[PDB]
Amino acid sequence: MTDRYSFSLTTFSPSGKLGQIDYALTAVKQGVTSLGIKATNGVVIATEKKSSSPLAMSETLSKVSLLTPDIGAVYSGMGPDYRVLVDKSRKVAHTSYKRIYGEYPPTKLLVSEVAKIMQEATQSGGVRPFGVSLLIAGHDEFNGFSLYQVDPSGSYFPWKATAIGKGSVAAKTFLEKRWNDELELEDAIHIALLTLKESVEGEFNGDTIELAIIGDENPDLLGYTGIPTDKGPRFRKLTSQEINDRLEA
Amino acid sequence: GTGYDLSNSVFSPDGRNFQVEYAVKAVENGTTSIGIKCNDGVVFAVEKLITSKLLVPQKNVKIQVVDRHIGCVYSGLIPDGRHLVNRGREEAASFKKLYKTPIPIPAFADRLGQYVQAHTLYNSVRPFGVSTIFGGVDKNGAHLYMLEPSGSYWGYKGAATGKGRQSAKAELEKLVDHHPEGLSAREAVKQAAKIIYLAHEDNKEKDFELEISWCSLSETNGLHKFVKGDLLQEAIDFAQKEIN
Amino acid sequence: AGYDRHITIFSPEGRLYQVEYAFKATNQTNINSLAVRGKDCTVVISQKKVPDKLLDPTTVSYIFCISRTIGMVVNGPIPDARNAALRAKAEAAEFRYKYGYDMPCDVLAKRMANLSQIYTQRAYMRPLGVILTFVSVDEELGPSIYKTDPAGYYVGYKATATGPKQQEITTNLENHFKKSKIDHINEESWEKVVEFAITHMIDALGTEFSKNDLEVGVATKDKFFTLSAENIEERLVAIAE
Amino acid sequence: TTIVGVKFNNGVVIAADTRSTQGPIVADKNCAKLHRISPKIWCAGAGTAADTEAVTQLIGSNIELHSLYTSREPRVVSALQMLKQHLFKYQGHIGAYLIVAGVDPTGSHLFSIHAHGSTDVGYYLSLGSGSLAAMAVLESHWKQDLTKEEAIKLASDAIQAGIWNDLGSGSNVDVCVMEIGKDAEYLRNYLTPNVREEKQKSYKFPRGTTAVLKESIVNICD
Amino acid sequence: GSRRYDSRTTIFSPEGRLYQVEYALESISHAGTAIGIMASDGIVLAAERKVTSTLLEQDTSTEKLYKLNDKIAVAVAGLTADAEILINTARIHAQNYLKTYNEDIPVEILVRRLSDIKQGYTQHGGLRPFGVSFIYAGYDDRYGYQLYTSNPSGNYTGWKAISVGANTSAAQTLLQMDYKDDMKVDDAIELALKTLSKTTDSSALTYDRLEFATIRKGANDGEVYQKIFKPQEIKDILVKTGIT
Amino acid sequence: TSIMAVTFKDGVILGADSRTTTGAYIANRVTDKLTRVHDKIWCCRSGSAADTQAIADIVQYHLELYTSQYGTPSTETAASVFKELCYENKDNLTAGIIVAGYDDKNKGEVYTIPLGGSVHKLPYAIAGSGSTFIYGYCDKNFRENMSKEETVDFIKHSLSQAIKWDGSSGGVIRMVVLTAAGVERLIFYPDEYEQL
Amino acid sequence: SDPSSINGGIVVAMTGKDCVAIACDLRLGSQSLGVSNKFEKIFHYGHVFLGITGLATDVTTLNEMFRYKTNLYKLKEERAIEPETFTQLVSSSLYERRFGPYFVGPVVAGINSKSGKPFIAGFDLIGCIDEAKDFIVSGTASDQLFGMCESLYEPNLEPEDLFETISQALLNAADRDALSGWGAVVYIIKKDEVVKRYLKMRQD
Amino acid sequence: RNNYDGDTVTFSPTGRLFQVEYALEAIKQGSVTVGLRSNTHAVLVALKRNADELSSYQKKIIKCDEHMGLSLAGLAPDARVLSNYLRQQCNYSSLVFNRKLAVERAGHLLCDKAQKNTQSYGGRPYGVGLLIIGYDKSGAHLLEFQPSGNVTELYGTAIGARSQGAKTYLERTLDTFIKIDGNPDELIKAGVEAISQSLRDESLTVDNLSIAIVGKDTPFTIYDGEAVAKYI
Ligand SMILES: COc1cc(/C=C/CCCN2CCCN(CCC/C=C/c3cc(OC)c(OC)c(OC)c3)CC2)cc(OC)c1OC
Ligand SMILES: COc1cc(/C=C/CCCN2CCCN(CCC/C=C/c3cc(OC)c(OC)c(OC)c3)CC2)cc(OC)c1OC
Repeated sequence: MTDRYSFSLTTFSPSGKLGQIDYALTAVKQGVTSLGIKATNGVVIATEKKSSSPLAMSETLSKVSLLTPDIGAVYSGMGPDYRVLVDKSRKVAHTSYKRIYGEYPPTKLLVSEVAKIMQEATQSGGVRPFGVSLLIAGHDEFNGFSLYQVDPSGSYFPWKATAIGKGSVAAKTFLEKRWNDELELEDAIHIALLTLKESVEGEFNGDTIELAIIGDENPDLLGYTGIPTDKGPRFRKLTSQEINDRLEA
Repeated sequence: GTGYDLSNSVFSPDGRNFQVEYAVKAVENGTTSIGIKCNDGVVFAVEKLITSKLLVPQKNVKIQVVDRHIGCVYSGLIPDGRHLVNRGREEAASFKKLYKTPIPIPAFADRLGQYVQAHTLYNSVRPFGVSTIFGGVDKNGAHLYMLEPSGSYWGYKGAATGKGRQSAKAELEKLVDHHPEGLSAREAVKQAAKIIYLAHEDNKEKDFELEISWCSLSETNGLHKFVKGDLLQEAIDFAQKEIN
Repeated sequence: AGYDRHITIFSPEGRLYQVEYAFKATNQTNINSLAVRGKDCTVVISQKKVPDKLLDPTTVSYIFCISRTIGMVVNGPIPDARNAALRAKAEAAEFRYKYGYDMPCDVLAKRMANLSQIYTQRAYMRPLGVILTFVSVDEELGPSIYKTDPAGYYVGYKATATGPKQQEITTNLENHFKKSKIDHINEESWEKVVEFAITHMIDALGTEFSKNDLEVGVATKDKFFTLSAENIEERLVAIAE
Repeated sequence: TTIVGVKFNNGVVIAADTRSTQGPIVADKNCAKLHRISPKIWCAGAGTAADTEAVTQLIGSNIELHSLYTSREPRVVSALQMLKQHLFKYQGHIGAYLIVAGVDPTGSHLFSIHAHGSTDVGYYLSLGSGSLAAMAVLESHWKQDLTKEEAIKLASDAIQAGIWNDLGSGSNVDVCVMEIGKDAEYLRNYLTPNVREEKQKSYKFPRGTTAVLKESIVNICD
Repeated sequence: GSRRYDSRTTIFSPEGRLYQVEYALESISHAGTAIGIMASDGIVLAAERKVTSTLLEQDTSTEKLYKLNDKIAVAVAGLTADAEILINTARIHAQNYLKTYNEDIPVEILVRRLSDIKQGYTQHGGLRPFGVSFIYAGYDDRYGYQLYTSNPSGNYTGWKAISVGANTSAAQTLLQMDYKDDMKVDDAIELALKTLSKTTDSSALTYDRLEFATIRKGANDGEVYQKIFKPQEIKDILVKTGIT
Repeated sequence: TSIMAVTFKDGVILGADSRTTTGAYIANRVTDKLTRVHDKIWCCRSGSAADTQAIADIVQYHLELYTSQYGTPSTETAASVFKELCYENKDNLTAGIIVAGYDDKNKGEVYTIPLGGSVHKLPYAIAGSGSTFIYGYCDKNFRENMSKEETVDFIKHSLSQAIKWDGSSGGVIRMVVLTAAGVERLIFYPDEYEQL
Repeated sequence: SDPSSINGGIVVAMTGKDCVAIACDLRLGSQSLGVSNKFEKIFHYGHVFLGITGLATDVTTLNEMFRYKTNLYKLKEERAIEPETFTQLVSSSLYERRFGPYFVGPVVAGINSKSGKPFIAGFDLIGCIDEAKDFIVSGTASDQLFGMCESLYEPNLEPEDLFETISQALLNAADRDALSGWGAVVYIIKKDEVVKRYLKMRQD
Repeated sequence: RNNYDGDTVTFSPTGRLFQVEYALEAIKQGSVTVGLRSNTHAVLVALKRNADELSSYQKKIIKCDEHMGLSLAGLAPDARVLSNYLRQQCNYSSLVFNRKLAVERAGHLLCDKAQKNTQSYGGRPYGVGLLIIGYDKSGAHLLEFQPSGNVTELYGTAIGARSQGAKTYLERTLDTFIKIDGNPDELIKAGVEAISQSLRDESLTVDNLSIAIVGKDTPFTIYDGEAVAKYI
């Protein structure tokens, strides 16, 4: 182990482009579609589980990850970059927030921490950037519900709703048309389901798509009763059944 | 495009590592050396090219011992081979130190194997320009191994490498056929001297000096020892009878 | 063209050539393996080829016993295969020490996948030219097959195969499960689950095997083990009916 | 401080008293000494209270991350191995004395861990300055195959042994029950046998009774 | 070796220019323009957003105006995430100075420090420079109201008015035309709006493409208020100043 | 505490009382001092419980890693990992350990590792605080190649005397039998060994 | 020799109906020698009030440190820190120095701006949290303070009353401690406003 | 164009290390030096090379211990580094084990030390060749060291410019000088002879001649100037 690569691998080109950030974004463009939508009483996040063999068990691979009990992520791009990124993001929510304030971070701050991790990989010695874009959805007490997109550059922005990956321009367009500020969480799941139907080729059921919400508190997911201040996680991933049920619609 | 063969850890588009393959060319340009696994031990022999009458016999020893029970011999870039033995020695000491029992041969093989492999992982180093034939007797009997610059190694009934290696393999293949029951320690040395002699023809324009060593349960108490004096000359004379 | 073809940085199309090229290194052994799940066991079978009469046939293996409960089969050149095993072995012991329980198959896989992915992101290191297939009867999950590649991907398989002739075996198995409607080989005996796996191996590959041509690993409840030539022979007899 | 843990047929219960002391002074007459490591693994602590809190929240956090990473429910045997290896590192300078109880997919568990890093396993355990009173009661009334309700009674009484008989223990009884197929049940002030009696007077002062030199409203907001 | 892959981010061109700094500056010209204008009774910061969608949440958005401290704000042009890391650093430096001296850090000191980190990347490290240019609006008791800018090179300068990013020369010419020292804040507000609508490569200036902040006194306190404008407050001034 | 390991014809048996004490207070009366570091390699622990649990945990880890690389470790090797940890950390350990195990090549083996980090291969080994009282007894009663029943009795009697005299010992007598047949756990209660 | 006893001083906090109060003495001394009569031990960060007793150089350092930290908090979070969150920040900060601690006894008081509920807490010098709902005491007259509080305190006192109560608790307890006194300040705290009064007391 | 010679980490497709081979070239340009041995002694004769006619002739012989020394041909700062490192290894053998380092073992150390410089990025091989003479517990010894890492034991050899003259002269003289036991001056005469078979134009001066002798009851000693006159 003699890492001699202590110089940037992203450098400015004469035009002013960051080559490796662009190519990274290009890898994101090629990845499967995922989307998020914000209602008044929740946020939904959706994506297509594209099975790489029917011999593969797709329940062994969630594409939607819990970060804190009030925050979930979904991505489009390279999987193993997302996997790693989720681990690191769970840990900074502890090391840099939980272990200091006894609370989990608010959506913006965890996002910002994620952004920082990604920014570092577009500047530090001997690394390429990440080739994912994440949509991060969440709730907190003073900010309420939010939904953030974070790009390989480390840049992030809040959305009323948006999509990333293949049919990001189509889906985005479809979302502006159906989005108002009076949407209920149940309406946004419906919209997300539709938006996904477009970019999905083959079978479209509760086994080929993946949905999660940041909604109300689920004390049935807490695991203990006693403290009346702890009400349970607002993140909930949906089952095959709940997806299929909403499909009769 | 092109230039996949300039840096050490680079996969070519067909999934190969050209620098390793180049290192192998340095092995092939080496003198030939072999190992014969008998029924209770292993013999090691090697070709020592006599460039001039100025050399001293038999004072340029190539076979090396690791710990007390392991013989190593190699073909190719020699200083690379010593560097590898050095690492084998530290590794075998470290093993004995902690586990008390002297290192078993497969354990020891893997130690060099992981370390050779390691030099095919970064562009900060080059692979080892040597193939190494080594072995001895552990608690589980006799073991013979050969180790390539890629980190590849396997157990052998007999092994050869370097210049005269294909004559040698044909010779070892023959013995493997006629003796499916086992070669004896004393026979394996005589036979080993023949094969070096035979393999010397790829190099016939220079004179050669012979080296043999054995680790044998019944002939050396499982300790690695060199063939010297009478026993050596007895095997030289056997060789010079079989070439006529 | 470019250096973007020599190290693990993005090409303008957003791809990593070194990753793709490493996937090619996996095949240069021309060894095929499949894995299958029984009721309470898990079987890997891989081709054994000893091209040289001078080799010791007992030393030629691409099945590794990682822990008491985890076996790993490797499609790729042995130097990289051994490097990976050594890690997994080291990584699974440490796990146990730190956390007081045996490392789960899926988890060791997630670990090795993460190490793999860092090689795709850091320039000083090359990926390894191997595809790793992990098997066990997990104490919480039941029989498990988990595979990782040099991209850093990892998946849960109901059955799987790997090698040059991978696609043959794969479709063969896809078809068997399409009729079966169950995600495993409905058999209580691990030796009838080995026989099954040697059978479908035979069809897809269109070839016959002697006892020296296969390698077999079995993973039961709290044991993973490899069959000898003779335990294999015993299956090879019983199949020929 | 008195803390106990009792195994019963389908789970495990831990109990503690609610008294925090600084020397001979009672600083909190209702301290919660039952800590959460994971939702179904709980802890009672005795020793330096900053340490018992510090160590359960740390191992608590690592346990959560391990859980998310392996996608498995946390195991007691893990919180044990992690606690004890942290404690051992610090040669007892981390003065945490701990009874760790929980249910996981392998069953129900009860351990004690000492500041120096030694661990014990049993069906009933106690620690604290009330350790002895409590263990006398447990040695007197324990049997195998306790019902849930029996094991609460037992653990509850043992704490009372320390509340009454030990000067270092006092006030209320906190209990947590974790049963194999159910949510951990946490009973804050399960028992409150120590209510203060009504004062013989009210000590409200007539307003103006305090002598003041200066007033000034304070600027909260910039 | 690995030497071949090094772009050498930190060397001179034969003109004595820093390749990467110039290339970074070229990157910054593609970023939404920001304006700082300093009046007798305060400072104005206006900037146009690169990112626009009807679905972009703007109540909770920020890419241009950041608070460093209660006396100092900064307007950004370039890599948002590159600016984010420099910003954080600068917040810490302001607090470190406060902890040390028990006074709020004077604007220039905070600017020099941040500029000096920037310059460091241009002389050692082999790392790409930060793709960021800042305008700093601030107030201390030595120099009153102040404007400064810094760019990837490490250079900073002081200004009565200035702009960074896209169409800077246009903007630098339009400001230099109509700026006077007697400018009041309500005046400076208008001029910065006027300049942005005459530079924008977009159809017009809507409230949703704008970030806007003012550092003044509250007429009652002799104290320093930093007001960042909400979307509805920005729309107010667009109707007001007559851009509807 | 009182601990011993004795070799016999068919293998080796480890024994121990079950009392750990903090001063005069019996902190634990059902302690398990017989500790598995491998399938057929066990140890008797005495000294600091923390030091001694931690050492065993590390040795368990080492031999497990050994096993996956080089197959089954010798009893002698288990003893070596122990000695190495105890000797090189002699300033910060209070551990006295008897290592015992079974091979088919080697049969039963016993190594004692005392406070030194010295290591000693013995036909039998006593240790712990209760051990002093039975030095004479055991020297008069150990015979080599005893039967399993003989050996279980030799340990029963010795340990009942050690428990009788040493107040640091007591509770139950635990044994672990290591033979080719495998691994057998035995227990003996007060009412049984007291009246011997 | 005892770092928590070189400088002297006390802090008491109290919760009443829709209010909280926090008080401290003004003394700073070196052992027997009275140095300053103006050393206050109650600081605030936004609407969170923190009282510190103990070694004076640490009281100072800790205040500077919590200013620094609550500044970066407001900057990143865009809101003022709440009492419960702060209390956690104090605890984790003191524990950072577990084997070389700051020689102080901190006390937090305030009103949650969202939940409205009054809040007080106390800690030892390494961060263990006293989570009491009635009163928290700290310093060299912490014993006297306990005795006075247990008697004088009744719950749900209106601000005007709670002021009388907390002042009398502080005053008499400081008069039974050689190392405390020389003046006093009381903060009455509500959601709307915070009043600060300096008490008159014997100057010996 | 050669793509395979820009550092030592790179093998050529024929399996060669060009950077090592370019180092060897420095030696072959260095001034000639000759070593030879009987069963009792071992002599180093070296032709020193001046720059101008106003310059000193550069010292080609270095003592490493009382029983061992070398001559250098090539990049001399490197010979300083290697001879220095060998001085230490001799020292260490004497201090720790009270034992004179066997000549054969000095060779091993130099070899392993040279090899490391042929396998790592940023490094560069040694640009010097060495002739090692010593008398240890196994009698007289002569070693030749090349920066490749190769060390070989011989009765005689020469390295540097025109070395082949001496080299062949030694091959014919072999059976003659191998018998010069007990007479150093006869062993040196043979050594100073041989070095003349590499003398193209200039002849041995009392200023360009350098000579070292070691053996049975003779510690390594260096003769230059007046002391060397009697052999020329
Ligand atoms: C030198 O070698 C020896 C050492 C010993 C052992 C001496 C002392 C034993 C160890 N301990 C001493 C006693 C103290 N201890 C603490 C256990 C639990 C503390 C309960 C507790 C009490 C409190 O109030 C005081 C608490 O509130 C602060 C609290 O926190 C919640 C917890 C455990 C450890 C005994 C020996 O034989 C006779 C001996 O041989 C010569
Ligand atoms: C069974 O578990 C336990 C283990 C232990 C701990 C056992 C360790 C004993 C510690 N030592 C006793 C053994 C002996 N010892 C040193 C010997 C003293 C003689 C002084 C001496 C000094 C020298 O230094 C110069 C010598 O060299 C010349 C020398 O010549 C032999 C002798 C010191 C240390 C204690 C227990 O409680 C009672 C216990 O019961 C639960």
